[PDB]
Amino acid sequence: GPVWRKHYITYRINNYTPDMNREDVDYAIRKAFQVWSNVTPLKFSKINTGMADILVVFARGAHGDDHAFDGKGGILAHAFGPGSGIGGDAHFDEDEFWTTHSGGTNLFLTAVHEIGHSLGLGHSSDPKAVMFPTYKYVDINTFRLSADDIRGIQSLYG
Ligand SMILES: O=NC(=O)CNS(=O)(=O)c1ccccc1
Ligand SMILES: [Ca+2]
Ligand SMILES: [Ca+2]
Ligand SMILES: [Ca+2]
Ligand SMILES: [Zn+2]
Ligand SMILES: [Zn+2]
Repeated sequence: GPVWRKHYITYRINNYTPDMNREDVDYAIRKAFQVWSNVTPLKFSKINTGMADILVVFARGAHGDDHAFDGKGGILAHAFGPGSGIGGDAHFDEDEFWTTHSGGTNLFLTAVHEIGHSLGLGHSSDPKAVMFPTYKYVDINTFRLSADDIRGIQSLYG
């Protein structure tokens, strides 16, 4: 399947959810990228203008792609595998309530999973994997990838 064929990857935050402090959105997304750069040769840079490899978007309902969102609950986010254009992009449902903690839906934890997709990972059948298709809050301060996640990503990079 598609992978990025270069080590320096850019991302851009298209718009910010009103659910969170701006700096907290920046940090959650940065930390989520760091999870993957920790176990690959990839380096991620936030850019403020221009065309990024990975565009991070908050949107609700129909938002121009073919994966319309569904209101509060259900689908929380979706992302596209590596490629030109929309490839790599990660979309977060604004009808969720995004947070830094265990309330609402945790942006960091959701973003770790979405960026996994942005890098070319699919879903895991292992409930312990961040790439498992079901969202479940785990303590974000001690968060770690499962062996399955690490095997998955290192089958694609490094
Ligand atoms: O990547 N998106 C999905 O897998 C769709 N399911 S979900 O939005 O409920 C979701 C999102 C993120 C992590 C687990 C599950
Ligand atoms: Ca939803
Ligand atoms: Ca893109
Ligand atoms: Ca919201
Ligand atoms: Zn979308
Ligand atoms: Zn997913």
